[PDB]
Amino acid sequence: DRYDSLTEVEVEGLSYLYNFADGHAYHDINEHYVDIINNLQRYWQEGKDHSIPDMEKAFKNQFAELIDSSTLHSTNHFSVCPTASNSIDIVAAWLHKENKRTALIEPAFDNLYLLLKRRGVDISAFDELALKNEHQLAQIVSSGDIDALFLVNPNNPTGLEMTESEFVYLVEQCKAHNITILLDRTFRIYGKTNFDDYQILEQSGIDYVVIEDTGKTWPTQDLKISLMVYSEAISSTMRLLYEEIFLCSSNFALALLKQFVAVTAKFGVDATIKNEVRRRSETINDALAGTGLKVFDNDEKCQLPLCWIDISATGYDDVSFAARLKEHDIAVLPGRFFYWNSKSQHTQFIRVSLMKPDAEFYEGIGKLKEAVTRILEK
Amino acid sequence: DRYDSLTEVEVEGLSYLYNFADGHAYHDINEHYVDIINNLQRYWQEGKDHSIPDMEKAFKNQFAELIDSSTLHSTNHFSVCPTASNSIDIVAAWLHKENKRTALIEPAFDNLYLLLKRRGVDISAFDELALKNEHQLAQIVSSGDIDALFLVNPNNPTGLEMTESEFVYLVEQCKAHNITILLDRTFRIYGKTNFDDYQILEQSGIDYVVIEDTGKTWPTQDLKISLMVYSEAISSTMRLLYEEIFLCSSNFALALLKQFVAVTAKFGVDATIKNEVRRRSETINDALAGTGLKVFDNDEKCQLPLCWIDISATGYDDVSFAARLKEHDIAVLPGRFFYWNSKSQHTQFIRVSLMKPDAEFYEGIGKLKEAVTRILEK
Repeated sequence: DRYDSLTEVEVEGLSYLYNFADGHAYHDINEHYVDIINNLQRYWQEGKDHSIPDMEKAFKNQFAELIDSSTLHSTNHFSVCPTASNSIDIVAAWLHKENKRTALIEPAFDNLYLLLKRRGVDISAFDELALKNEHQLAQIVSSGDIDALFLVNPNNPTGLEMTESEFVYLVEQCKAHNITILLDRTFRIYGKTNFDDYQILEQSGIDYVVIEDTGKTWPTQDLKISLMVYSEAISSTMRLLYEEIFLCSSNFALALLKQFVAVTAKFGVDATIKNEVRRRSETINDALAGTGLKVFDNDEKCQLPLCWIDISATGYDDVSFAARLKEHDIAVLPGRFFYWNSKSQHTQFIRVSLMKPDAEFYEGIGKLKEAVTRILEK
Repeated sequence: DRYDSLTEVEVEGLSYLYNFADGHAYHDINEHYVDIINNLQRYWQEGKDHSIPDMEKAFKNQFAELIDSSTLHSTNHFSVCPTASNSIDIVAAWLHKENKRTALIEPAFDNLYLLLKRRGVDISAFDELALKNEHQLAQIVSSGDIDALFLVNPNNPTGLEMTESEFVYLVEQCKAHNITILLDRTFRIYGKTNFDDYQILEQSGIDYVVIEDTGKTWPTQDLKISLMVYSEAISSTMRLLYEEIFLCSSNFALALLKQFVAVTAKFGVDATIKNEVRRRSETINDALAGTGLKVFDNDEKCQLPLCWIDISATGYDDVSFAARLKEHDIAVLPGRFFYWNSKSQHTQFIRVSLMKPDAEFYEGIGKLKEAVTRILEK
């Protein structure tokens, strides 16, 4: 009885007709990407015709071109994992080996906490809001209690996203107290920013690891690629840990996702990614309008491919409301596990994932509004 | 000056013209598998049209039919990892969590040792040849110094393989002393035996994990599937640890590798796998005849996609001989790292992997025979 993790809920949700639990990219191949699937053999062949090191660097440089980072394009200190949680787990093992006290962002997707904990890291919580408040952040980094800071930018599920100023300030302060910055950029492509985080990190001279992901952005049936990019000074040990578990990732997966990334650069994030996101976000906001559930929104957040919802006016807590919705064939994520250090004090949110197969999504949202108003009427 | 690991050598080998270092399956798609590549879209579509749980069971059951195990077909106590090292790492986490003193087979591919050590497992070494000598095995199991036994069957790089009676005896002894069995079956399809090891394990009632893999068998550019199968009693905890890292593997990879497994079942292991292995083994044996390099061979071993070579007659140790070959643009693995508890006592072997791209392989074996001749002419 009871749920121990978000992933447990997501596994259960795989059996429901309308699964809004896991936030993995599972929408349909839109018109811009169809030629890739039509030409799967071309990318099979490209992986066959190139060396593993050449394919790693080619995907990395294609990504650096898409995000326009001359610094990512020039660094050779990186590894490629098949999933971003693998990259995180390697970081956790490094954090433990180097005896680094780590403050972890809260809220966060809970397996970030679970992986750090399982590796034996000394973990403290730190408020995501401190990233947009110089005074609070300064108190945290100057305390003498921490050696590393693990962030998710933009953060899941709130969409909190740092400005250039805030990131520069963040990097300035960790440098002054010899703090390593762990940056999970899984949702980077959804950010409304456009600046060179790698350049700011490299110019600074601090120790860092940045983790990228394709899995929350390009729907490739969880055939994924995760760049793990790190500073020169910690490179030798990071690569040693990586090599304990991996020789390389798949050249076929690299060739495939390289072309997803190149197509997004050619037609822009809007035509290929963000326009459908905005339409899905509007569809859920409209469906929930006037129901009492309050979609989490603010002036400064970016639009994650996720909806974070306050249900306090329902009088229900997240697990009980998710249970009632499960009766209607609808699976959503209870939100308390995102508050991994303080679950009991954050029981009023659910999360609804938007990047699901197109028909299941739009039909599912209609079923959700009916379910919410039927549950509320009784 | 020293190498940290076999994987470091393998990564270095990726840059050499004739790379015989890592053992991953990189040979050309043969006549029976070409239709799979011609129909990549069909397997992309199959992944899109089936649920993650249904695809997991479909691959598991296709494999169970291949190996003729009704026990594997009937069990739902399994998870699906993107790589076999990920499965090993989860088992290592389990062993540390349950305080299990583990005896690990020696020799072994060394990242097994490294991953167990990184997870904090209390490791002891145990002679692979104890699996073919009942009183040697009895002493180790009744010692009261271990709670778990980590085996690779058949073993890499010796090709040692347990007979059915040797396995029955091993399980009987483990059950007597309440020892958990961890079985790395990565090289299963190369084995000469065909008995139902899952049935023997499950009916014994002992705790176990079996790890399967596609990457040393089917050439899918390191797009891989690893089945991790385990006893009912530990099934809860194993799944919990799996879910800290993974929600699932890729439905696209599952559909693809299910078809590779199916085609192997349709035409037979010999036609699709073992005949090519025999051809390549005969090539290198012929190349090295009358050189002083003595290919490791014995009556009871199976034919791995690997050639284990005693270079004693050269006067070189493994690392110096490998460095000489590197000058001739040939990369091989020094053997001492496989004897992970006793490296300095085992410096006389090199390993040459066989399942490399076809043209590179046959040309490279010609160049290897030329390099050995020329090196020995001094």
